[PDB]
Amino acid sequence: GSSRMSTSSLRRQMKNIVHNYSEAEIKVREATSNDPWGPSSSLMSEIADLTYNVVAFSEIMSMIWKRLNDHGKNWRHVYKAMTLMEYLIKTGSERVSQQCKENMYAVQTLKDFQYVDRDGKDQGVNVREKAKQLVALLRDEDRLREER
Repeated sequence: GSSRMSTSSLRRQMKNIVHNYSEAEIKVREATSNDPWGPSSSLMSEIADLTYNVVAFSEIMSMIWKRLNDHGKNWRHVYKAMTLMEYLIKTGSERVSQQCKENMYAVQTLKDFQYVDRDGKDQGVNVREKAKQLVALLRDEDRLREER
C-alpha cells in the first residue's frame, strides 16, 4: 500500500449470501432424525419460520410426507416427521395447517400403519397415536361431514 504492507496473502472467496433463503429442506430432514450430532438450539423453530415463506414451506411439509410413510421396519422417521408436521402447523404458519386439512388422509394413514416384521414386538404404537393426535388438534369437532 503506502505506509503499511499487506500480509494476509489470501487467494479467492466463494459467492455471497443467497437472497433466496432456501435451507428448509435441510432443517426438516435433520429435524425428523438427529442420529448424527450438530447444533442443538431449535431446529423445529427454524422449519416453522420457513413455512411463512412460500418455497421453503412446500419443501418442508413435502419432505415431511415422504419420511412420514416410511417402510414397515423403521417408523422412527415417521414419529419424528409427526413432530415437525405438528410444530409447523402451529407456529410454522397458517399455510402448514391448511395443507394438513387437504392431506388428512396422509396424517391418518399412520394411525393404521402397523408393522412388526414376520415376527417381532408391537412397538409401533407411539407413532400410531402420534399421527392421530396431529389430526385431532387440527380438527377436534366436525359439523356433520358429507362424503358420498
